[PDB]
Amino acid sequence: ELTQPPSVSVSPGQTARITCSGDTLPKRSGYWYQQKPDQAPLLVINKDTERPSGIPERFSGSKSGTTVTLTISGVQAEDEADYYCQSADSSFTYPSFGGGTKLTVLGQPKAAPSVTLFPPSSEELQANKATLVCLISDFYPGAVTVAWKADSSPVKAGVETTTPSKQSNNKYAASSYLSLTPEQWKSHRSYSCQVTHEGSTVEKTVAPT
Amino acid sequence: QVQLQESGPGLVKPSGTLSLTCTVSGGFISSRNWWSWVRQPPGKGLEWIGEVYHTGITNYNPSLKSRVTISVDKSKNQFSLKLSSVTAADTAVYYCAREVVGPTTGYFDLWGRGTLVTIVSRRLPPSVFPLAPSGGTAALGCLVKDYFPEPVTVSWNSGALTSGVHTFPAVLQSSGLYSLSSVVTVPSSSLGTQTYICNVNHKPSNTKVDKKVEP
Ligand SMILES: CCC(=O)N(c1ccccc1)C1(C(=O)OC)CCN(CCc2ccccc2)CC1
Repeated sequence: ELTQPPSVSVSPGQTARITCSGDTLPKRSGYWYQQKPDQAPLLVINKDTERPSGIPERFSGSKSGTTVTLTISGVQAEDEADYYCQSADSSFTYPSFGGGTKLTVLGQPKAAPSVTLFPPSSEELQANKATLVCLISDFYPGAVTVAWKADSSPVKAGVETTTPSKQSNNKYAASSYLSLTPEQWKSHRSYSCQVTHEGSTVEKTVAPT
Repeated sequence: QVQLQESGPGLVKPSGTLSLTCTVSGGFISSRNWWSWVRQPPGKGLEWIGEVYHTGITNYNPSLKSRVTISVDKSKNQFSLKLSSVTAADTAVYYCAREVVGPTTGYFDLWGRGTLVTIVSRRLPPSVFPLAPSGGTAALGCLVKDYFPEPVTVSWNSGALTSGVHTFPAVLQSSGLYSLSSVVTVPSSSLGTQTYICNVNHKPSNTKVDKKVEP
């Protein structure tokens, strides 16, 4: 019953507008909650326009009949979060929630990835398996490509790579796993993980003990 | 101030009953507020389950209403949720919450910290492998390979080591199994002298391992 956009993006210091639409808003009012990862929701606007004490003054709310709006002025990186609007149904029997709006704050400074590459553990080799682990951290923007090499030949099979995900310091992290047989691992002189980010490359190499 | 805290089993078998309790501290269950349960499947939105008044009157989400029991116990200053005949759709973080209810409107003014409850059907225990590590810093870690379902928790040295710890998001492999790695960045000088143990817990398969990571 309550409609909000799934995403909104703004640059640092700009103003973000998040709207919520629903026929019950005039009579049942709207309430706005902020939710950060691994945290419970936090009420940021009470009854359309009231700001709770303890909420920064840059949060404000407005009402426009079947629509209510959360406005965040001078948006900061710390405001990146999910925002939920909430009302009640027309019979005042049940609460209603919007789907949530993810607010993304752009303009973060470019950052090159750090790469760590681990060879197979002795325990894993004894299990007749081999996994190489390439860990990529602290980069921005959140797009990277990973290329594996056996000696100097490309390896495409057996590669599993995550989609980059934002860390608690607002930079991105990703990981890539290469599965090999122990025979493959011992046959070649080395294996490499090549990580490309904004046209620049970092390469790590490991070799059998 | 009033504080709310959920407790109860984090794992439920399919068709079993989820059971959670909210302990209210710093105030009385008896008050003008209503008490409620809200859940949030990983990566999804909020869904209200139901509410209870201190006298016992209840009101539930009609889409769940046949499977929901919400009760109050003033002697213990707690309220509880039972959700019967669970399926995978019921895996979520469950929050207890306090509602402020007026004649024509209501909202949520206080939340517990949330507790994940996972309905576990198929499961697979991971293998846990050390990632062994001159000057400068050194990286060492633990690989938690091929588990299902999520999640796994990783800590280091029983939680005494937090600085430099980076537990990476899990990868969903083409096999439909998860893997993840956790890495600690430590001074190379502390290697020969400091012991590093990764504490892995995959509760759905009761895989609880403390793995020593040595050169
Ligand atoms: C004594 C009967 C009674 O009071 N109520 C009631 C009505 C029918 C059946 C059972 C109980 C309610 C009511 O009418 O509000 C006084 C129905 C609505 N509930 C609020 C829903 C809500 C929660 C959170 C945010 C927004 C909305 C509160 C109780």
